[PDB]
Amino acid sequence: FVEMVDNLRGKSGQGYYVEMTVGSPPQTLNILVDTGSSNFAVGAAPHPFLHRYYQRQLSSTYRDLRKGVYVPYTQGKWEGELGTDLVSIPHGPNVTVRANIAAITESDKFFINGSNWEGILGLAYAEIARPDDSLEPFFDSLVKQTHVPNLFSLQLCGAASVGGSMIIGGIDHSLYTGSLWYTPIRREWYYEVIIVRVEINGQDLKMDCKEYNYDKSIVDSGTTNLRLPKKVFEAAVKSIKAAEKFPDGFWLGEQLVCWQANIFPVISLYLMGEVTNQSFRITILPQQYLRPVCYKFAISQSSTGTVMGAVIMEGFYVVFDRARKRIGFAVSACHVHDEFRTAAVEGPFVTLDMEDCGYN
Ligand SMILES: CN1C(=O)C[C@@](C)(CCc2ccccc2)N=C1N
Repeated sequence: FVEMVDNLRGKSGQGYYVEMTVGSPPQTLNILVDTGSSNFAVGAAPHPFLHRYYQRQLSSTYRDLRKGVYVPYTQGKWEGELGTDLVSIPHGPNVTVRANIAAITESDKFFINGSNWEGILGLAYAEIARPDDSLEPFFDSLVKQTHVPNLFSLQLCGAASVGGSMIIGGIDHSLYTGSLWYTPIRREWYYEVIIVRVEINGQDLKMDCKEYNYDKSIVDSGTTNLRLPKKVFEAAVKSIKAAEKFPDGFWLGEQLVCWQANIFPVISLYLMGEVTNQSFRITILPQQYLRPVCYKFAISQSSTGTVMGAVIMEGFYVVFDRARKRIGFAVSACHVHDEFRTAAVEGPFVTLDMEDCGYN
């Protein structure tokens, strides 16, 4: 799939985007790749931060759905008008599908000033689509209208500019080393998974595993940080500082920390495996959670559950195997390492009562 290799670009902190075309004749747009939502939504009016925007009036294949959507978040919000149109991915499979598109007509704290993308491709499931689950997500339309196999994979490489690969409909073995290990998608809404154990520096947190997934744990290409429930976060900071100059605000991501150009440990998440009582672990390095910015501590707290963002994903090739309701992780070919260590994916381990780790 050398076709699709290196089809992702971006800037540090501003997400990964893929080029797409919309409409007839095709309009080129850069589109944020987001496994944490399910709407395909594109700027459709000259907001001054945008390099480009969807112009429905130019498209002979546009169809108005005559319904608007209001989409607020914790930070920003956007509003738009729903329609369908023909959509392609030039450095993707060789097909053209009719898909839902939200023409964004008004937004606040959503688009990034200085960024080079103009829309968002929500790759998760219909259940969290707005305004509701009848609004078929793009990838569902893609698979339903073509012979493209029902899976995609992401290699996020993070270098100011970043690159990566989104292999649509398959897997490229050049993008990873060692073996793929799979964890069950617990429910098709977000890409939800279950953390059964957490280690730092090899020693374990010894918390009720339910604390790792309150009230969910997801895989999200649209988040930068590893985001942990507060309880989990504090223990992780304790263990990590243990492995100095520790201003409290820094851990709270309230301030920045500057060193000059090992006292930080590896971090292992054990994920629910495919077989009863079997799990595996993925291990990241400080090079994943210390983000060159004066590095920012890229582990943060949340109230939405655990989120495995780019801090987790830049260490791994991640396979979103929707056909088999599962997500695979393998050591990424592009991840940043030493001559001493690497990120790791290892198994099998024996972990009992894994179902109990899921909040409900
Ligand atoms: C974490 N997350 C959101 O808060 C909602 C969205 C839709 C925001 C995507 C976004 C927007 C601007 C910059 C980065 C990511 N997707 C997410 N995955």
